Amino acid sequence: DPDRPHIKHIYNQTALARNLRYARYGYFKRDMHLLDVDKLVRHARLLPT
Amino acid sequence: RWLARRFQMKKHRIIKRFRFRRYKLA
Amino acid sequence: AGCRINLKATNNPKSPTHTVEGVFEAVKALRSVSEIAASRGKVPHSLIYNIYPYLEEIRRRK
Amino acid sequence: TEWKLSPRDIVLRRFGQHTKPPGKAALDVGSMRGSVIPFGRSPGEQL
Amino acid sequence: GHRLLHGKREREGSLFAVANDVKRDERLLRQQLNALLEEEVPQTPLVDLPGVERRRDLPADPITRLFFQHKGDHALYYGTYDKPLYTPIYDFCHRIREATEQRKRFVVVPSTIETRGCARVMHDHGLVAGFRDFHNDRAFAVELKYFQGDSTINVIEPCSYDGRTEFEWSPKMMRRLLNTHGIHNRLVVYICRTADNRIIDHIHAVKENIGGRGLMMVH
Amino acid sequence: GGPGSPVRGPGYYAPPMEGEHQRGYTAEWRDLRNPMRPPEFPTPWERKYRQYARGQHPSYDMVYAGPMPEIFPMRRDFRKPTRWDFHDIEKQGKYRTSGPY
Amino acid sequence: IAHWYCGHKFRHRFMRDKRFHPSLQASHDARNRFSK
Amino acid sequence: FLRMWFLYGCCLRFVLFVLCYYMSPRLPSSGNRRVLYAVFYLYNFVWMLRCFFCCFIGLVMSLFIIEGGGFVDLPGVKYYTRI
Amino acid sequence: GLNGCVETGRSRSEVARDLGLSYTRPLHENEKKQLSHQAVYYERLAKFKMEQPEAARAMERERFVRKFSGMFVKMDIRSGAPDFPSTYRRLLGTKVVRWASKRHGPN
Amino acid sequence: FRGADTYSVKYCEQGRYEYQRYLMINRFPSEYKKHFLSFLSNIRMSSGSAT
Amino acid sequence: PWWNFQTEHRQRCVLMYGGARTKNTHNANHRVFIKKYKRNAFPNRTRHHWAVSMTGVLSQRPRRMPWPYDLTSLIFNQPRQGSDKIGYVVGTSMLKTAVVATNHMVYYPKFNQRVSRTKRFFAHDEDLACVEGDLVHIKQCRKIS
Amino acid sequence: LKAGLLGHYQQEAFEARKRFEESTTYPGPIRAATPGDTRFYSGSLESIL
RNA sequence: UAAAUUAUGGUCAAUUGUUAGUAUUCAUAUUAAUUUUUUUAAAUGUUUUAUCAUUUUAUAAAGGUUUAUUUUUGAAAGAUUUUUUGUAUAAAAUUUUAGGAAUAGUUAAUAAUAAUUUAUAAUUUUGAUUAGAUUGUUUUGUUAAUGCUAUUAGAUGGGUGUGGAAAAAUAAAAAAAA
RNA sequence: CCCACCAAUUUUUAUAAUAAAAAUAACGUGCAGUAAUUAAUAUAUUUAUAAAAAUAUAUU
Ligand SMILES: [Mg+2]
Ligand SMILES: [Mg+2]
Ligand SMILES: [Mg+2]
Ligand SMILES: [Mg+2]
Ligand SMILES: [Mg+2]
Repeated sequence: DPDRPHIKHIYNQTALARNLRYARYGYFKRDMHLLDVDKLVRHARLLPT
Repeated sequence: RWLARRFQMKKHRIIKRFRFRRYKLA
Repeated sequence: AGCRINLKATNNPKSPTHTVEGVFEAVKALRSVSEIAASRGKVPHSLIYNIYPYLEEIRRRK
Repeated sequence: TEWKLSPRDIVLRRFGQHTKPPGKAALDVGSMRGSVIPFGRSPGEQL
Repeated sequence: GHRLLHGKREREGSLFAVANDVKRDERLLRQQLNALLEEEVPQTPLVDLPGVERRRDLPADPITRLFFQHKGDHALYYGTYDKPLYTPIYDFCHRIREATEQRKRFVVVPSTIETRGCARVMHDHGLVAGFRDFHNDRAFAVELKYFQGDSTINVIEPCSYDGRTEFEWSPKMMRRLLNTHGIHNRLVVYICRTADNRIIDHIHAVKENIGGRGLMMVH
Repeated sequence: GGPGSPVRGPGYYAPPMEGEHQRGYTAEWRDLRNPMRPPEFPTPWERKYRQYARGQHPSYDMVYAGPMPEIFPMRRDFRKPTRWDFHDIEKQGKYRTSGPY
Repeated sequence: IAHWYCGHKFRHRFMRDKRFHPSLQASHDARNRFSK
Repeated sequence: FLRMWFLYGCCLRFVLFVLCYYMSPRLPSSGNRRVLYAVFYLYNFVWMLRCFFCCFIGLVMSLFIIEGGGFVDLPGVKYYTRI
Repeated sequence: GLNGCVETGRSRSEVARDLGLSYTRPLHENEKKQLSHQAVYYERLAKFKMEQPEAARAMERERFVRKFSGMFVKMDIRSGAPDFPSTYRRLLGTKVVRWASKRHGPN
Repeated sequence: FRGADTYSVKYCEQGRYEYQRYLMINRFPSEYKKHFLSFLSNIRMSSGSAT
Repeated sequence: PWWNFQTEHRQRCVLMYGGARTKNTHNANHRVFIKKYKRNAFPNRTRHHWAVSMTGVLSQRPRRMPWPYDLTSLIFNQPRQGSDKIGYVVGTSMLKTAVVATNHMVYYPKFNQRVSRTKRFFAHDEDLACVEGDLVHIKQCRKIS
Repeated sequence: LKAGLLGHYQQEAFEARKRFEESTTYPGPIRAATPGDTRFYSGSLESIL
């Protein structure tokens, strides 16, 4: 949960575990039905207008 | 050349086998 | 002299014509000490001999 | 006047910044068959 | 009240006249400003010979001192040639080789300490006819030497063959360079900068029993 | 070599050094193999042996009085077990054979 | 190169030596690209 | 060095006969070359291989000694019985 | 107070202490709690020992008994090694199972 | 092999202890204290029967 | 003749133990690897063993060795190797403790180059003066923790 | 730390020391304080005796 | 755009065989090694004592260790006596695996030996922990080679708390109190 | 000169009801390069006992 993370340093820049690319709006479009719009606005990359 | 043509043929065969497997699963 | 031949890069390494052509090209590309000294403006003997007066030959004429 | 900047967005690369990373230049190291000696293995070459 | 002068540009007091740009060339502007500061009342002008700012910087050679004049601050920003990813010695060797393969008379090369030292060593050994604008602190022209058609310089190779690896030469290495392939080698010249910012060749290095960081070889 | 070894740098070529390390590696460190002069003494114990620090021996008229080299069949190793040889430690071991011959 | 070391072909040994290269970029690439 | 896989570094191998049959050599060579099936146990594991039977047909042999070969005529076998 | 004394080996903290200076960065609440709770715990322990004699005596006797009966009371090389699991990592697993890791710090 | 070789005359003409370069061997202050105390104790050792 | 350091080392070996280890160890012996697991099911989550592995610390090819000639040797006169160091504070989470990351030099003779590796140390500050980002000079001492 | 900048840092340190001496100077002698004791000594730990 | 200055009034070369040291055969190796026609030799009772006792007789169990293991010391030496006599242990660098990820009797502080406390603790993608392999630091082989390829420095928690020091229950050429 | 299946043995990884690759002079099916019968190639999609193509772009 980005607002209340149970771990420190959610993102990382390793070679095989990069998760920053997996935080853009395209991946959340799949679960947009269950999506929290405020969480999407505050925590997402390359959001459209 | 013919090496690349055989590579493409093997890839196409693998793809059609996978799609056949999917149809069998259906 | 010592000669080293490498024909791995060639399509057919087992080529006697390649061997002889390479050796002759290496020989052709060789300059003699007389030619080198003439081009540089130096005495040929003051290029391969360890005599202390030859030290003046590698300085600039002043 | 105003600076409405966000360090969190800058570090998290929001809006999709791009840096154009180097390619084969960093990766290539040459042949390591022998040791690195001055002037290379074949100093000078005539074609 | 203390303002830190960070960088060689700020230490040398670059005007930064170009708006919002610090890496722009300024030597031409400074030279023209010095020309303006010159006086056309007996007002003797200054000759075009390359000068030094301090009287103590005049060469110790009495003949060479005739070619240098003591100019207070107009001696700076000397030269006409401008600066022409890789080491300066690598660039110098590449330029010399690719111009002697084109049978040109002059090659403009960047004038660094090691570059001008190597040029002087090659001139001493007779591989270069002469120099133009040698006192310039940015670039200078090497005059190539030709005899009966073919060039005097046959092979010129920097020590950093890949342009990214430096080598330190011990006195044993210098003596091996002298007696390379079992013969006394005054033919092929290896040039190294000593620990005293002095550029010499392997003959002098083995004569005075020192070494240095190698720069290039030429024969 | 680090502990228990007096070798301080590679014999011929090394990665670039800075300051006093470069000065020592290029000029100041001892160099046994130098034939012109031995490693110099610290000042002022060097000016008084200026004339003795040149070359090895002044003769240059030496007549070799030892056994002749065996050209054929040119044996490679001579590890003879001895009984009264006190230089066996120096004799054992690989050594480069490069001389006048 | 001993044949028992690092597989059977020369490229395996070359890549294994490359993963110990002094340059960080080359070492990282040599140890991550095949796992990718 | 993928050859001599079943030698396990030793210059020779100690095997036991199980079967014997014939195989055609690679084209354009034609014939019926005799090859024998061999079994051996190394470090509590049984291994089965096929080796060319060039030994003379004399005594009734049950074990064989296997060395390396090199003849590229038979696809699949590279081990030869010592004479 | 930013420099140590090379002659005596004193650190910058010792130099500042001798000169009467004070180089202490602004402490956060957790750091203040760390520096302040020592006295509180000491007072609590002393009060407990002076207020409940039988319980404190029983606890001290049990602690002394376990300390005295411990298998490795002797102060040999193995006991004097600062990092037993790291130094004697050959014993881990096969003989000693107390530590599941041979490395805990930056050594 | 090396049947007859000679060395520089300086080796046999050198004086004693003329090759020792002055090197500064720095130590910890605690090591300095320990060594000074040990040397003082050895110097002050009494000449009873064995010293 | 001038004898290399190998001769002196052999002399020390002969003094300590009767004679020196000159037995012609058979370096040509065929080393073999007999697999015991599945094709990809090696019992480890980090590294998988599938051939003869190199052994030894200083016998690893390519060679890596310490390189004493660096900034620390240029600045300080170390009584012992690694006695004095210079680094940057990279953490003050522990009370009265400052974590310092320092640099040393590793030499690769095959490639003829040196690299700066990083090591972390638990330096001690008594009066809590160190702040993260401070360029500090640290020295060896007794065992504190 | 990079060792190639040692000469530049030495030059800057010399300039800073010279500026300090020229401007701040020395405002009178300061009485020498008796040095204390250092907890951090080299070697193994010593006995309490 | 400095313009051809003029007793050309000294030519007579070089070699005398003398030196500042990694030098390259594409391999068939007058390179190293294992492999065919079956290589031998030395042993096992330590001793002393005040007599069912006491005194003197201390790393080759080999295991499977890559941020690792490093140490003689209160005995002896040893002297016409202290009064024990007597600072041994700790650091830095270097550390394996085709298909790479989390680790944990945990870090620091402490009026706390034998921690009822405090902390936003420690390890690690600069490659950790677990698992596999392997006795760590110029010793072997080979080459023109800062390359490649070897190596028993034989080293450590429950068996007796004795002893200055456990290493103490196979051996390993060793003189142990006239 | 010359492609894929089928047939025919068999070999490795694997022992999971797995799965996959590969070696193979004469079969039966479909038609596959060599300026070559058709601008070529690539990606993606679709049909037929699973060969051949079709469809839609990108590149030259
Ligand atoms: Mg093998
Ligand atoms: Mg293990
Ligand atoms: Mg270590
Ligand atoms: Mg005693
Ligand atoms: Mg590791």
